Amino acid sequence: MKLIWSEESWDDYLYWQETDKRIVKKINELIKDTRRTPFEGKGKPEPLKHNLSGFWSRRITEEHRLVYAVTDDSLLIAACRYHY
Amino acid sequence: MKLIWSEESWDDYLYWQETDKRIVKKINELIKDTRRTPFEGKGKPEPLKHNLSGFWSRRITEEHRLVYAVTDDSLLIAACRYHY
Amino acid sequence: ARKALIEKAKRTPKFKVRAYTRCVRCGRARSVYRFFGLCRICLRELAHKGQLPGVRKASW
Amino acid sequence: ARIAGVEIPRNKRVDVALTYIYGIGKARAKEALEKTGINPATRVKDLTEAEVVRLREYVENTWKLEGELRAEVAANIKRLMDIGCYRGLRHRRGLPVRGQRTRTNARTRKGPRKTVAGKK
Amino acid sequence: PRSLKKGVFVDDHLLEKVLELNAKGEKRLIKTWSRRSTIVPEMVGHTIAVYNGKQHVPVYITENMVGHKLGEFAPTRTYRGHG
Amino acid sequence: GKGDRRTRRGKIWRGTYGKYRPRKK
Amino acid sequence: ARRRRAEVRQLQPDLVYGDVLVTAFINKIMRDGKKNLAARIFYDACKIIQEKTGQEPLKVFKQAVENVKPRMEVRSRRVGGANYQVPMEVSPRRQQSLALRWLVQAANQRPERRAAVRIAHELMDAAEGKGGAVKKKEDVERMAEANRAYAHYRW
RNA sequence: CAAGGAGGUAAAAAUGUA
RNA sequence: CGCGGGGUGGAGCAGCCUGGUAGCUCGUCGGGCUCAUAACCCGAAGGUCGUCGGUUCAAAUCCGGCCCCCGCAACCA
RNA sequence: CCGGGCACUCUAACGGGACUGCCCGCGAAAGCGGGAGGAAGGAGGGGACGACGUCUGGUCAGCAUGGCCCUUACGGCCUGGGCGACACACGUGCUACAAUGCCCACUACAAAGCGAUGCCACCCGGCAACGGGGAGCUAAUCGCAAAAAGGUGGGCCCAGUUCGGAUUGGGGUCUGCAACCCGACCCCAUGAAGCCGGAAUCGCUAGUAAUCGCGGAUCAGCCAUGCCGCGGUGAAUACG
Ligand SMILES: [Mg+2]
Ligand SMILES: [Mg+2]
Ligand SMILES: [Mg+2]
Ligand SMILES: [Mg+2]
Ligand SMILES: [Mg+2]
Ligand SMILES: [Mg+2]
Ligand SMILES: [Mg+2]
Ligand SMILES: [Mg+2]
Ligand SMILES: [Mg+2]
Ligand SMILES: [Mg+2]
Ligand SMILES: [Mg+2]
Ligand SMILES: [Mg+2]
Ligand SMILES: [Zn+2]
Repeated sequence: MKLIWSEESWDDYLYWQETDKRIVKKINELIKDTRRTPFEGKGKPEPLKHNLSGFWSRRITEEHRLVYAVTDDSLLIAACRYHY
Repeated sequence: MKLIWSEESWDDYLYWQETDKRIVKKINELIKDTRRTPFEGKGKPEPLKHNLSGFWSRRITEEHRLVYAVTDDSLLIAACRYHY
Repeated sequence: ARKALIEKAKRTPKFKVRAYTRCVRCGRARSVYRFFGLCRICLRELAHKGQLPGVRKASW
Repeated sequence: ARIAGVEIPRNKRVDVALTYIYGIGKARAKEALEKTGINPATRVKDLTEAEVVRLREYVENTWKLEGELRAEVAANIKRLMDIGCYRGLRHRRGLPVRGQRTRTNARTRKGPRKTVAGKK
Repeated sequence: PRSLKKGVFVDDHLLEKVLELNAKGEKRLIKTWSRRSTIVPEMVGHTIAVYNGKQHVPVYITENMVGHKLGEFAPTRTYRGHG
Repeated sequence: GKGDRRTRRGKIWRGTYGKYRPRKK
Repeated sequence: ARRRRAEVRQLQPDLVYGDVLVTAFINKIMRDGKKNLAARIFYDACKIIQEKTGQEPLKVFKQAVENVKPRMEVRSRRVGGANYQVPMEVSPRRQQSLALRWLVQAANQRPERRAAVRIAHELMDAAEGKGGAVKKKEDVERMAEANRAYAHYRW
């Protein structure tokens, strides 16, 4: 299972790296659980449709979400910042 | 330029976090230049030989070498740790 | 976790098998001897210094 | 002579002949022979029919043997399984139960070497 | 295993819980950490939870699981194959 | 020999005694 | 083994016959250092010789050694950058050791049940000339006459 | 005894981690 | 929209004529030699033979329809 | 086993005893070959010892130590799990493939070590692990141990077979508050793969290789077939 970061997802991961430290471990915790079970685990692993068919989200916090998508041996993270 | 993290690479990147933030800031510097100029720029980006034929290395420290490989659309990272 | 363990090794109670002998000079848990209470390294350091009564360089 | 369901040892010592039955080893064989009163040196090629029927009556009125003993072992293993026991699930995968080493040799239980490629 | 001369089933916690529970009734859920404990027949019929190292997995007790321990029914590892 | 639990040399190699090697000279 | 002649060992002579050559065979029987058994197998075998032929069992032993003792042997050599295999005559110390080895080596290849019967029949067959070790002798001797083209590489 | 002159050669065996 | 030939392990080929067992090399994987790589040595796996239908007791093999690739012919006027 | 002696064997401290001093031959000497001389000789056999330095070797997890980082925590306590996971690959080994071998019974011969919050003599229960009793020993006093291979007597007759013991079912003992992951034993029944090993690869020149047991450290107990030492029988070969 190899990680795939897109353009905006990596910049937002660096955005949490520069400002607050406590969320960055929580993010990596969420990546760890979707690595061992891709669709289940922590923080309500939720599907999306009605432009996002085949994409799944979890909540990092109460407003921002950690969306993702899965393929055979890869883990794509599209964003780790605010939904919309 | 999407980022690809291999098991060894992300395990080490999780090791440079909680050990040395200087290395993490250096790796994000090298990634920010590799995303812009993939075969020139910072860290003496050299083409590699025999056991890593098809790879590229930028200096992190005097020992540590960031071993990457480039495609049209993406960026592989085989190591963000030890001297090959 | 070094110094709290050495003084966990000093206290006796709560199911006696939980007591493990430990060196008092350095605080090693392994290769510690019942004849001295020193580890195997503190043994050699003091025995070469001569602070061990009767201990000599064995040779046969 | 056919005792437990098997005949198979023809001229050989009788204690050896009873060890050749699933369910009777060396100790149960000598127990049956010190019961019956047969010198084990008297072979199975030369023994009285009365000794044979007394020996058979004893060894298959006393303990449980070949078909039923296997049925009991299989029933106990089936009871160890289907209940969620640790030893039952080790029997289920086909792994050893008695706390052994599986990083290395456990091949009597595991089978033959199923060599898988191994990147690096 | 154990010796037979001395009192088998070493634990008191879930025992002082279940001896209230079997005579009062009403089949409740009980969490315990005692993996070293023998399933003694007043425990038959109950749904109790055992810690594995991570969480509390509930087990259901019926009359055939008796001469065992609770750690026999709480799997610690996860194998799921090889790939 | 040496590893068999039901023989003389097996109990010798262990240092245990049993039925197959009791304690008496 | 670069400096000296790494001198020859002397053995104690036998306690029933008084000879070095029999004690060497007692040592060539010997597996795991059991000399009491190694002498016992040989001394059971001598009684087998005593009763299967009316001949003194030391006198069949000496000639069975001499009928198995090779004369020339082919050995590999490297002078001139080449690896041929060159025949050369054998020292009688080595002729003795090779015959002493070949008799017990062939006797272990015999299909007979006990050990002493294998040893005894091997002595009877080698002294009369048809043992398993005389086949090994004549094959070793066959290669030297076959490779007699190379004996100009003698030294 | 002391020693030179002309002359037949060792093989078939490659590379280096940044 | 004429004629001939060909679709087979990852690559390149043979087996089809004359239906019963798909073989060769390189490559892949495990081991050995070397400090290490290549070379070399030991051992093992891998296709169902374009696709659909038919004949036969049995189809890679025989027949027919279709898809793809290659070669040839398209002259008089 | 006593009186007694302590002459021997043992134990233990200090000594003598080889330095090729002596003989022959070689040489200018150093030294070399051989020999009565004794136990030994031409460093007697083993140890302890291991230069200037190399590997910018290893150890910040024995300890110390400069710098960087965490402090409602990268600190501290507890319970449970884990270090024991298994499609595989490698190293070190142990047990075997048997008849110079296996099993049963009887009878011998060691050295070096260890123990009174232990060694346990000797009885009784017990198929046995072991449990009840209870004597001796601050220990060349008593105990751990009877050494094992060996010798004698009996059985198997070369057949996966009385070789080999895996793996598994059942019943128990002991330690520990505790044996499910994860203990060691004892008993019953199972008794597999292996019939001597491809390319390759390792140790050993004399009590050495090989073979056989015994003791200690750690240790409540033990996953010890490991390590460290001790003795029993005891090869082969070195042309070069
Ligand atoms: Mg490295
Ligand atoms: Mg302890
Ligand atoms: Mg056996
Ligand atoms: Mg070449
Ligand atoms: Mg090149
Ligand atoms: Mg093709
Ligand atoms: Mg024309
Ligand atoms: Mg010196
Ligand atoms: Mg290091
Ligand atoms: Mg470990
Ligand atoms: Mg395990
Ligand atoms: Mg040497
Ligand atoms: Zn210490």
